[PDB]
Amino acid sequence: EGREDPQLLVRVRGGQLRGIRLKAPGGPVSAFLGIPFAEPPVGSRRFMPPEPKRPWSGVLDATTFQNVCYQYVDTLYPGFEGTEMWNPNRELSEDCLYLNVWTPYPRPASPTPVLIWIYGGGFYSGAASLDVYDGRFLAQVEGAVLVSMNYRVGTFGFLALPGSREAPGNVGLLDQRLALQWVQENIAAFGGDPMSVTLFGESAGAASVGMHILSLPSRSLFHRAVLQSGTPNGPWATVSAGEARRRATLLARLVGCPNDTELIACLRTRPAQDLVDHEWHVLPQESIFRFSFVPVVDGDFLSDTPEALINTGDFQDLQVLVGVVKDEGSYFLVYGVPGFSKDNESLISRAQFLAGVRIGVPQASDLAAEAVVLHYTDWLHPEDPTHLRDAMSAVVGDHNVVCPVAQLAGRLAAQGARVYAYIFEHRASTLTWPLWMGVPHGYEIEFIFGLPLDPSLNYTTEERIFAQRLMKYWTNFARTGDPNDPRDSKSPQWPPYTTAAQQYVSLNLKPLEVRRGLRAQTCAFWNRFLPKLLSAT
Amino acid sequence: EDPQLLVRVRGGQLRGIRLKAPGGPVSAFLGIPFAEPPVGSRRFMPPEPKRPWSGVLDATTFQNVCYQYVDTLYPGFEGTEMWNPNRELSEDCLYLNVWTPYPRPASPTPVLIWIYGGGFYSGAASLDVYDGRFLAQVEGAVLVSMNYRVGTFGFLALPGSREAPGNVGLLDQRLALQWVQENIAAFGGDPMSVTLFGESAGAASVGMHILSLPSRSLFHRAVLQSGTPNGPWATVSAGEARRRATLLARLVGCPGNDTELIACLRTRPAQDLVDHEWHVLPQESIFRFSFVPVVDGDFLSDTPEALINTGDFQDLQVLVGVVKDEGSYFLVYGVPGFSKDNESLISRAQFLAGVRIGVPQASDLAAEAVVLHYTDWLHPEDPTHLRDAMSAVVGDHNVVCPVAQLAGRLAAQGARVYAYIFEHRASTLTWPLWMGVPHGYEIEFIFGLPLDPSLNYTTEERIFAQRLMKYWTNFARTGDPNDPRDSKSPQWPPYTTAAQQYVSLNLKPLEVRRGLRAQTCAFWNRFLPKLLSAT
Ligand SMILES: COCCOCCOCCOCCOCCOCCOCCO
Ligand SMILES: CCN(/C=C/CNC(=O)c1ccc(C)c([N+](=O)O)c1)CC
Ligand SMILES: CCN(/C=C/CNC(=O)c1ccc(C)c([N+](=O)O)c1)CC
Ligand SMILES: *[C@@H]1O[C@H](CO)[C@@H](O)[C@H](O)[C@H]1NC(C)=O
Ligand SMILES: *[C@@H]1O[C@H](CO)[C@@H](O)[C@H](O)[C@H]1NC(C)=O
Ligand SMILES: *[C@@H]1O[C@H](CO)[C@@H](O)[C@H](O)[C@H]1NC(C)=O
Ligand SMILES: *[C@@H]1O[C@H](CO)[C@@H](O)[C@H](O)[C@H]1NC(C)=O
Repeated sequence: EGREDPQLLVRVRGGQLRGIRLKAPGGPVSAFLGIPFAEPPVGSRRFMPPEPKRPWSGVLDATTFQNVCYQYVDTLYPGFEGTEMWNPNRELSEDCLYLNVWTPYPRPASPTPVLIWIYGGGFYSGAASLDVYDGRFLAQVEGAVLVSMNYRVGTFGFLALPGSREAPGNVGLLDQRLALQWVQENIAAFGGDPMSVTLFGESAGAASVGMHILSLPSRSLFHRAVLQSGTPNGPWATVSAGEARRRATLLARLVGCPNDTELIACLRTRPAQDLVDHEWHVLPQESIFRFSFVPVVDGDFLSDTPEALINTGDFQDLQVLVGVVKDEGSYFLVYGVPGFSKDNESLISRAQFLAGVRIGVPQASDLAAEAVVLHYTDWLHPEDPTHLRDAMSAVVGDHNVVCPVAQLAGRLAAQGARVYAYIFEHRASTLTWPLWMGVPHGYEIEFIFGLPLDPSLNYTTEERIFAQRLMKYWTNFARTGDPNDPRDSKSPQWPPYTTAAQQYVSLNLKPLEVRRGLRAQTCAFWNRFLPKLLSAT
Repeated sequence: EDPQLLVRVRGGQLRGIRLKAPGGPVSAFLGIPFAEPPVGSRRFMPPEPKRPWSGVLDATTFQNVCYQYVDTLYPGFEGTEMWNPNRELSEDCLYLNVWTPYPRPASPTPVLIWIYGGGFYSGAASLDVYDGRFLAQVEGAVLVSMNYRVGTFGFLALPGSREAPGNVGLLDQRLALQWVQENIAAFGGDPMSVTLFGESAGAASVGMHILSLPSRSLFHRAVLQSGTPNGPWATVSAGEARRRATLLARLVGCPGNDTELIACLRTRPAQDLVDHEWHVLPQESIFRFSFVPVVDGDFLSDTPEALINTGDFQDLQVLVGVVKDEGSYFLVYGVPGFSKDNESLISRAQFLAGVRIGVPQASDLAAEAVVLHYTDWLHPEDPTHLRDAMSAVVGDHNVVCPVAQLAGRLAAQGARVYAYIFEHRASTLTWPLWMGVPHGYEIEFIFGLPLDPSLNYTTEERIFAQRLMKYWTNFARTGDPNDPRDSKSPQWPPYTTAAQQYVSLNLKPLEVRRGLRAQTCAFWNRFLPKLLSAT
């Protein structure tokens, strides 16, 4: 060294790092990108829990994002911004267990609360290096230390032969836990406070945050949690051990690997792409919002089902922020329900609605399906194509996100937790999906991370002010367990969600509005009635 | 002797009586026999036409009430006593009443025929709230009402037997309808314009005449207030009617083929049968009645649901409707926690228990479905919400949703259908405020009782009653309740399956609404029948 920026050089447990000085709209931030936190889970380590990264020699260059975990790449609308913004933006590789750190420049004086991001992507996709997860704005404007990790997805992260030693399952969650242990040991070297760590994540990343809440070994690694449009409970975030075994065994057959040791050994000789090319083909029914390889209820990482664990756990110590976007379901309709396209209005027939309910609720018996169709039909206009389109969206969003979130918020609150709930209702002026899709799944993230502050990106001025308000809420929650500004009592206040009052806030361009009941009538259908109907039929 | 009060019908001569209505006199012919008294060997048998008589028969007073249970829940309280028999009880009760204008109509006049309710176990055409003088005087109508047998006497059935074939109380109604055909022209009535109207069990009876071909040639239009032939209480299967009759016979000590069983029942004094009438229901329930019309394959060739689903109604005009709180009345008669004397704020546990009583045929899963649909999950334990939800369950299950189903099926199969909800609560009502507008408390307005200054109704209620009398009689005259001379825009539109328009009847002008509890009635009419079948 000697000629380098002395404020970009840092030592962690594994050796010396060189970061890079990035420009944010209000000034510089420090980024340390591509820090390895595990041994590369390659070859004999495929499907195995991660091992801590062995120390390296010299100064590791941490100025660029590392490889994205090998994954399926979405090809539905090739070249369309609305899909490509989620696709891998670095080389696909099984050598992908790296994390990223953004801090103020120069690094902070006092120990600073840490935010750890866990990306979504249905547990089959995602990367911490995507533009919408850019930590520079929270670091610069709010002074936060922000960490994001890559974790294995798809078969590499979640293929399980439950009870085997060579594929115990949930190793993608163990990747996340190892990054959390890395933060505990090393974040102080960046000025981060290991005693104030807040997890946040969206969709499967939110479900992941919920699983760390529910898994004893993770609970000593963080203090507060944010779950955006996802829950560990609900119909897609976990599978039984029997179902995971069935899916792993079918996938093996499809790639030519007909005793668990021999089966897994043959799988480890298969090229990564061959596994990806058959991943989607093991689902038990025609479905949407269902993913082949997800966390497994193993009796280990998850000692029981999430529903059992949230129904009986002690959460006196927990502060959580949870919420949903306005149109959770619309995104999923164009990836499978006949009649839906991003390129037309998707006005569907009653027949297409019934067929779509079977795909969106693939576990429903005929009676359960008919119950869904009866609840969601508008009986003054039972065949109006616009209502049917919007009802199909609401079926998929309610069943997979809103009512699982309502259930989690209600159970956590009844069990001692401080819960804050929101609905996010603003549609980005820059959104490229059609207007009928409303505010789709995932389109609050760019506002939480403060992308509207980047002048290049063509957001409106009000969207810039809105983004800053949101970053305030999130970082205030990280700092204190309370999204409200300890000062500004003039601005309306965000009350806790309670079982008795069920209050939550609207997040849009106008000041906070408090509302009661998270789709309370409809979610009683999903959360109380439907399980008893399915058990009887 | 007043010649306006002397009439010759086919059976002989009648003397009526001149009555005072607020606007002038009316002619009343009360207590006209239309059948041989159904006594002794004729108990449980179809009625027979009245034999001719000599001289002038005195038709100046109401005749006996058909033998029936007398309600004793709140003795001496007007709200219950107003429905109790106001003449002596007798099985010799097959008489009818005719109100005409004074002087007798110069041209043939549309006829309204009232069929009273009372759950098929009670009722009488002599009740003060069925007083026909106001409709006759103000609207110039000819009004007819008949007594028909109720309880075991009208509906005890050993299906297939010769001595108790079932439905004889409905045959009583039909005989009176044919009497109107043969005789009403002598009073100035027009036998070619006959409108039936009735409430609760009487509306269900009107519906059953719609669905039985021999009655169709006896009337032209129909009004069904707060009751339907379809739905859970108005009929029983042949198998269940046989079970109840056999059980009642067991209870009164009658040991055996149908002939001997019915013979021993015929020896029992009337009160012996009434004493056990209420003891044969298969479950603890409300809004269920032991002896009601039976699907015999004769009067009712199939179930009302099958018949309204397949019938052709292209030349039928129907007016149907409900009151705002169909269910509240029934809660104080069985549901623990409910009383006319306190606000009946109930717990959640009492709500669950009430749903089993109010939907006595529901499985556990179906009862859970009802509870979860009617709970307000924003206030799941609020006593006021739970009370009002209990009322709504009973009213929707038994009246509102069956009415919506009938209106939609009739409209879809060519019928002209007009629909209403009645939302004015009488200023004179004696039931508590939490019961709202209870089952049966639109009748006094249709019949025009507010026009009597002595009953202390408000001036707005007099105006409102006149408006309703005009809807009903305009519908009787034309099949359309809209005034053919009122040219303002508060028009009552026909109910259709597409737009589902109905109107609210209250002190303010007609307002048009769409959808008669469409979402909730879809649960009752579409989902729950599939659920009870499956599990
Ligand atoms: C406007 O009132 C609607 C009150 O809905 C309560 C919803 O609770 C869920 C309880 O589950 C009941 C089971 O349902 C089966 C479906 O039947 C049709 C529902 O019919 C319309 C619902 O909108
Ligand atoms: C927000 C909606 N997303 C698209 C949803 C539809 N595609 C899938 O569900 C899917 C796709 C591919 C695989 C391998 C898979 N699997 O194995 O689970 C599941 C955005 C990219
Ligand atoms: C509008 C409600 N009415 C009262 C409802 C409760 N009583 C009954 O239902 C009842 C009462 C008696 C008998 C024989 C019977 N049966 O066997 O059919 C049913 C008016 C007072
Ligand atoms: C929209 O487009 C898709 C495919 O292009 C098609 O299947 C669907 O029927 C279309 N919908 C409408 C309403 O045109
Ligand atoms: C923003 O708008 C300008 C047009 O003035 C355009 O040239 C530029 O490419 C846009 N940038 C983005 C990110 O949309
Ligand atoms: C109303 O009174 C009845 C009898 O007096 C009683 O059984 C019932 O519990 C009371 N209801 C309430 C809500 O107190
Ligand atoms: C009407 O009110 C008066 C009291 O001013 C009373 O004397 C009379 O009996 C009341 N009539 C009825 C029918 O209640």
